[PDB]
Amino acid sequence: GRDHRKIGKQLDLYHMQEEAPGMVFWHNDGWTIFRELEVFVRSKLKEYQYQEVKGPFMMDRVLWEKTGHWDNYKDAMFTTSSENREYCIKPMNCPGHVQIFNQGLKSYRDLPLRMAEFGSCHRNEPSGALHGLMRVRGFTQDDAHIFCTEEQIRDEVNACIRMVYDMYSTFGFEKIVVKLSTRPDKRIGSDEMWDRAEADLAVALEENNIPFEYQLGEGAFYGPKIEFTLYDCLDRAWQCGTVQLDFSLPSRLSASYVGEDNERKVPVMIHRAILGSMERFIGILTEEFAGFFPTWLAPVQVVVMNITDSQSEYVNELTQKLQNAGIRVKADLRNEKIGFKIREHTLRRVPYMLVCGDKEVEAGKVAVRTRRGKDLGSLDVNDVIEKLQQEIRSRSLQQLEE
Amino acid sequence: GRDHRKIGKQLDLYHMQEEAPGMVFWHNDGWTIFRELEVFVRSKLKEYQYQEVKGPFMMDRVLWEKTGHWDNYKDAMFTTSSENREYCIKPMNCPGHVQIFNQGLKSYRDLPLRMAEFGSCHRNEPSGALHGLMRVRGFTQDDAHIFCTEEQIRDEVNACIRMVYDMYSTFGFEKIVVKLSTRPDKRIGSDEMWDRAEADLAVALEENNIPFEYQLGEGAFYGPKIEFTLYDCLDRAWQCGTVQLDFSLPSRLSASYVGEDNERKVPVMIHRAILGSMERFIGILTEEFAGFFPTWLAPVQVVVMNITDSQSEYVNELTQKLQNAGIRVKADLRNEKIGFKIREHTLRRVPYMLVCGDKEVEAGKVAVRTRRGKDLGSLDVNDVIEKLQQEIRSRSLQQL
Ligand SMILES: C[C@@H](O)[C@H](N)C(=O)NC/C=C/Cn1cnc2cc(Cl)c(Cl)cc2c1=O
Ligand SMILES: C[C@@H](O)[C@H](N)C(=O)NC/C=C/Cn1cnc2cc(Cl)c(Cl)cc2c1=O
Ligand SMILES: [Zn+2]
Ligand SMILES: [Zn+2]
Repeated sequence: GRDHRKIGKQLDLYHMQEEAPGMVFWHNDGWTIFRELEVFVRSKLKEYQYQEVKGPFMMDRVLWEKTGHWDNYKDAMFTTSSENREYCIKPMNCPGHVQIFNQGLKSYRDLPLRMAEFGSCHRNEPSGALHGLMRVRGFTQDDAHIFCTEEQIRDEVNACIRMVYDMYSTFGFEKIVVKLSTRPDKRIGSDEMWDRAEADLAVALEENNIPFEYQLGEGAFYGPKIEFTLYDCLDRAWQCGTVQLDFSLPSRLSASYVGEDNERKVPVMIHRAILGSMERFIGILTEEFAGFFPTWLAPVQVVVMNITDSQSEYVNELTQKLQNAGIRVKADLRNEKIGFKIREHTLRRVPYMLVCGDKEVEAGKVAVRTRRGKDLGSLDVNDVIEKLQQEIRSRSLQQLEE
Repeated sequence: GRDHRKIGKQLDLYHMQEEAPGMVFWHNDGWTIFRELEVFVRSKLKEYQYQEVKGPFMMDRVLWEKTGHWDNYKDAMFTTSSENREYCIKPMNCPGHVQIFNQGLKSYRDLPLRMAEFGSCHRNEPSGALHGLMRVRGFTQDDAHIFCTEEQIRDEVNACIRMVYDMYSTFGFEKIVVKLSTRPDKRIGSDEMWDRAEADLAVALEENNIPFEYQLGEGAFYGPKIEFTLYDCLDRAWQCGTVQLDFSLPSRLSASYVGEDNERKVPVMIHRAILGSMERFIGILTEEFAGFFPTWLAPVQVVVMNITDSQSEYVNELTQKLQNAGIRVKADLRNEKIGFKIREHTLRRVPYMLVCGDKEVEAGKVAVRTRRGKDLGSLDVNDVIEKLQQEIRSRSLQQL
């Protein structure tokens, strides 16, 4: 099946209740998936030279009123009060990043400054419109903001595009639809600015040999955007990625830097998220893989199991070796038949089941079965461990052969 | 001068702002410290056999009223509304952990069930009382809840005590004061429940030769507790650790399991946090070390630097090797005097400074100096990486 709500219950990943609508309770195994996704995103953040920060959950309404989103989005925002002051719970991470940017004098030498965050966002969405991990009130955005010059825009958008396709390919998503939203009727800035900004987005797509289409007049008042729609194995469309140019917010929040000519200048801001919601993405992945998460993401990667009582100590040593090797491993030493053990952990979607009979113990080997029902044979212990490690390190979609 | 505020500005760790009172903006380098501390706690969670979960930011006021905290703490709650329903932003993670516990049938064979979370908590406390990272509104608790039988309590308190002392030791905190809070006047349970509960805490401490003082009548209505206070290098007291028994919240939130005699039993809950608050602990550590974070915690562990342009490629190759070994490393190829470079990174409190002259390139070596002003001379490059790797992975307090 491919129902994330069904699979999430079956594999004990998460649940949701009426007491907290649209907000996920991550169980151990789901939180393990979440944390590995974070680790993966972080490796891309380091690769693409992003800083990672953390901003507070709430900020004064007075500050949010200055952003120029208040009039359009006030209904979708949670608020809470303290000592005659009203605070918004953050629906976005951008203003918080500007605050960090505003600490200390910034120079042209500091640009481009790429500031990322796994940002916990809350949006007061209608309860009737909520649906599992897909449509949620509380979520974690794989967010970042690039502060750069006008001249630097193309190269930074280019880097964002690459990062998008790079990340989607890891999960097996090759069919990507790209849409470029152009100038709306109500907008800020000159027409010549919009020409350059739109052109920067289009040229950046062309340089990566990406065909796209327009979304005419669908851009925000503060700049144009690119949206990336991935397609799952059922050919269903999921809009996840976004790259949004912004010639408004930095000026609104008093962001500036010292240029090369020694003059004060306002930086351009690029908003981008690739996965979108980490929660929604996990939901998509769950259905894409039908719960058969690639080994690097699997809550339990390996179960080591004995055929009879005879191999219990061998199982313990091999389990410890896998533990030392960094693998998420469990020993199944229960007084149960080998078929019963295999069926259970197959249903739990454990990538590998390492079976130990007499002939395995005697040879210093292990019999490797996959959750797809494949028998890869009896293999040397050290050799299996190094192959498992390589499958995990490279985040491979495929299991071992034989 | 060991002010965490000052050191936080100097090393670009964090700042705070009037628009968000008592809530931290973690900058790159400060967030790196935080994440390493998180990784350290996770290693202990694994060692001590804890699950890790994440609960939602807010829940219904109806649920929070059932916990029995509402009359005592309603003024300290942050509340927000949606569709004519009031939601509390969470001050604690316990009720959310019960919600997870209540999914699926539990038995005695599942106990003890230890459920940990890095829980983002908010408490609406007087803004005037706030100061730095020590007194905040928004914080991250190294929280956990142990669901167990009455017979399992004593063993689980033992493991909690061991976890406390183990973790404090890692940071060099050996002077620990312990206080056991006994039954208050306003309490639930028979006197006999409290005799057993207080004895469970007392004996656990007695068997570990930990001396403690009683705190008469300062216990919760739902059970007694142990609090752990550490002392920094200036001999200031920091109450950080807590172990709190609870014979109330599980019943109140409809928690149960199938016992060994085939009947519904309400589990005992143990609350425990060790560091207390991640933000405050980082505050304490920053002051304890005066910015000289042990290498495993340091935002930037190594800076590799040249004398002239001649050695640039060797520095970059050496930098790449250090990065592959899992070390937070930065290259410094600037046209500046060696005394200038070494000073800047000594001021930034970078543990190690790797200097590469012509002698070092030709010989396949590197000249190592510490921020403490110790010249270790020209050493073999592989030998250095291994010793740095060991220092980081063992989380040593001392340098070479
Ligand atoms: C990529 C990221 O940096 C960017 N801010 C982002 O979230 N883009 C995706 C969609 C952005 C569109 N959107 C959606 N809902 C919102 C709700 C509130 Cl209450 C506010 Cl104040 C703003 C928005 C908003 O702008
Ligand atoms: C160890 C951990 O699980 C435990 N909850 C904990 O935080 N212990 C420290 C003491 C915690 C005591 N305390 C403090 N402030 C609170 C504010 C609110 Cl709004 C509410 Cl509803 C409850 C409390 C509360 O009970
Ligand atoms: Zn943004
Ligand atoms: Zn608690």
